[PDB]
Amino acid sequence: LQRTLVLIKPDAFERSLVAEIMGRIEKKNFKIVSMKFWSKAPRNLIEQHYKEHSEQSYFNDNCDFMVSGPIISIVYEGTDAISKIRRLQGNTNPLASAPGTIRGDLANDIRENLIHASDSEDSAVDEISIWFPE
Amino acid sequence: LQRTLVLIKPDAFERSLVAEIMGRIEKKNFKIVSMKFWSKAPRNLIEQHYKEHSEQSYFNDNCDFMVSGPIISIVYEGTDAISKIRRLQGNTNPLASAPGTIRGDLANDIRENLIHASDSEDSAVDEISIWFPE
Ligand SMILES: Nc1nc2c(ncn2[C@@H]2O[C@H](COP(=O)(O)OP(=O)(O)O)[C@@H](O)[C@H]2O)c(=O)[nH]1
Ligand SMILES: Nc1nc2c(ncn2[C@@H]2O[C@H](COP(=O)(O)OP(=O)(O)O)[C@@H](O)[C@H]2O)c(=O)[nH]1
Ligand SMILES: [Mg+2]
Ligand SMILES: [Mg+2]
Repeated sequence: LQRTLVLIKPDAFERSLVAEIMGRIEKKNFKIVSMKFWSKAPRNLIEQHYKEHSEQSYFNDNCDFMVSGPIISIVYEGTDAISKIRRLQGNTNPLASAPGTIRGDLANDIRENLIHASDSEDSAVDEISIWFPE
Repeated sequence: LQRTLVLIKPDAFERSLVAEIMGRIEKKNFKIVSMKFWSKAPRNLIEQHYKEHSEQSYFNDNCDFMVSGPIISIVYEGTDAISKIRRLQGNTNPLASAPGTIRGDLANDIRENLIHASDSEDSAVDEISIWFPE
């Protein structure tokens, strides 16, 4: 059993895709362990979440996008949940994300890509503690 | 603009219909304003939520059901949200709920009926204050 951190991004809200995204994960039989709705996440939180990208040219624009609307943070639990949810999510790059994946079916941009999911056990622990410090 | 309180009930988690239900409200263009996941709601909030029914024969069994699994409490905002979401919800009695409604399509029991929605302006204020004391 593993736990992974998922963010539903502001573009899901703008486009009314929140349920569509959550439903894909729900249909694969992952269970919600914690969940938090943010009318607007604090920029500091976003900066921490993306600390590993701080030197990338897109860092600030991505932070702006991530505070541009609401977010839902969710901790999902299930056997190999981290890798499995990453496969459902689909690749970041719109030239690569596979039809059948969340990004492959629904996302058309490298930034506005609807959903974050932890990429490893090490980052899951980190991200979960950022969004759910308790 | 109005705000209404919705509970996603434990039978929705059991039957994996959480997204399906939230999705119907999202497609109607209502906006999440607050949201909290409860792994198990405290008995006292449930009894206060249903205080109107405290002397009814079904009170204890209903309360028991409502703590039998997780729930999500959500505040939705929109023009005439209270009456419109109630219309989406459908009649408590499965002999009466209309196809096209949440309960008409999905519920088959007077108690395990998937969703709560505030029935009036006054009850919405009260229920919001219970679940989001803030
Ligand atoms: N390569 C790239 N990444 C971007 C850009 N703009 C924003 N990002 C964001 O940086 C976030 C974190 O990147 P990464 O860990 O590689 O992607 P993810 O795990 O698939 O979300 C991604 O979700 C992108 O939204 C861009 O212009 N180029
Ligand atoms: N067994 C039983 N349970 C009931 C009955 N009426 C209401 N309940 C339960 O009490 C909850 C609140 O009832 P009510 O406000 O009338 O219905 P609602 O607004 O449609 O949820 C319902 O969701 C049912 O679980 C009934 O006639 N029999
Ligand atoms: Mg990443
Ligand atoms: Mg009622």
